[PDB]
Amino acid sequence: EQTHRAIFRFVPRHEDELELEVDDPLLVELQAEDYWYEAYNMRTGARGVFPLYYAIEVT
Amino acid sequence: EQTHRAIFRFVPRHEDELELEVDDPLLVELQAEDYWYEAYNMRTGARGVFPLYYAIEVT
Repeated sequence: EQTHRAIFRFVPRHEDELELEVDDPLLVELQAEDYWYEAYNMRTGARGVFPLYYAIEVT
Repeated sequence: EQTHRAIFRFVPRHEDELELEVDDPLLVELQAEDYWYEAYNMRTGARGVFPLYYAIEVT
């Protein structure tokens, strides 16, 4: 189920990054490593990393 | 003359990235490209890109 939500537009520049649109639903299985999250984007079905401060926890 | 200030810690994972600490003063000369800024970090003297929402504009 959805763990996080994207809060800022993120356009990948690098080959391991996950594209985000504001309010995109995210599934984060693991703890952040060195201020990056690894996520499955539930709108786009893509997987990848994004910066720690671009998503919040959902309740 | 400083144009922006970092408000969140940004730990590079990629070779072209700029390391930010909270409060670093930044010189942004160029237009953002796909919501990344290119900057000179006035604390460290380092250059590179970081995601646009990690900094505020200073007047």
